[PDB]
Amino acid sequence: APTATVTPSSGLSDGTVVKVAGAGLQAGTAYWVAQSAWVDTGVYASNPADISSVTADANGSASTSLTVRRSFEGFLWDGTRWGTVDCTTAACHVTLRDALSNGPEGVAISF
Amino acid sequence: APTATVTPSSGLSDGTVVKVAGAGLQAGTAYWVAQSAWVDTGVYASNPADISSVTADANGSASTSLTVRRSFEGFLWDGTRWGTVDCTTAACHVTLRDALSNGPEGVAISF
Ligand SMILES: C[C@]12CC[C@H]3[C@@H](CCC4=CC(=O)CC[C@@]43C)[C@@H]1CC[C@@H]2OC(=O)CCC(=O)O
Ligand SMILES: C[C@]12CC[C@H]3[C@@H](CCC4=CC(=O)CC[C@@]43C)[C@@H]1CC[C@@H]2OC(=O)CCC(=O)O
Repeated sequence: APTATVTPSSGLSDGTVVKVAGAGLQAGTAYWVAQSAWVDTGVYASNPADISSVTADANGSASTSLTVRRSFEGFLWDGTRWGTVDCTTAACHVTLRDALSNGPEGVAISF
Repeated sequence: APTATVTPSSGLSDGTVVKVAGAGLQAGTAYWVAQSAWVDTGVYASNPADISSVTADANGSASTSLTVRRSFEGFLWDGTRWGTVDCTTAACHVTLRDALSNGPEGVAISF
């Protein structure tokens, strides 16, 4: 099943560029590569601003470049502007989800 | 029925702040606010960079600030990294959609 990795996953800051990668993905499929923080139970606030994208290769595998920040203005996956997120408090992490939300587990991160 | 308006729309450049306004929206409904180009008959390629959003007030209205750019690396609404968009040939426009794609008709812009 889908796998996901980020690097560096710890010891980061605002602007620090990391390498997100995934596996078990559906070949040719487009996977959103964004950062988030479960603002609520089951719900996320992510940063479009530095958002990114990855398409799964033949072997459901791919990769791309992200640029994480300590704090960001947050948006829900429905469009809601949740405003400013974290400053080191709650746990942001990198999301890899497609058109149907399908994706691996959220790779927790820390600042 | 739902309504949409930008200002200014014509005579634009790179980094231009526009005034998007909605109407006949569903109150409490979240509308992403993005610069996009019909890269295909139906399809759009958006700038996730300067995105905005607007929560319809009580009578289905609300507004916010958008900052346009002549050209931009684009994304399809499925996560696909489209690649660079326009330079003044194709007709980007400001889209206003909620999580179900619903929303009023994109208004024509130009640099
Ligand atoms: C694409 C998506 C809505 C748009 C989200 C995306 C996660 C990444 C993301 C981060 C943002 O901050 C902008 C919106 C966005 C790009 C979500 C992952 C799944 C979701 O879609 C749905 O819940 C509906 C799809 C379905 O019917 O399964
Ligand atoms: C949310 C959305 C995909 C994510 C899009 C959003 C338009 C605004 C937007 C701009 C970007 O550049 C990032 C993705 C994104 C936030 C689209 C509007 C409708 C679309 O699809 C759906 O969620 C509906 C799923 C379906 O209709 O099958």
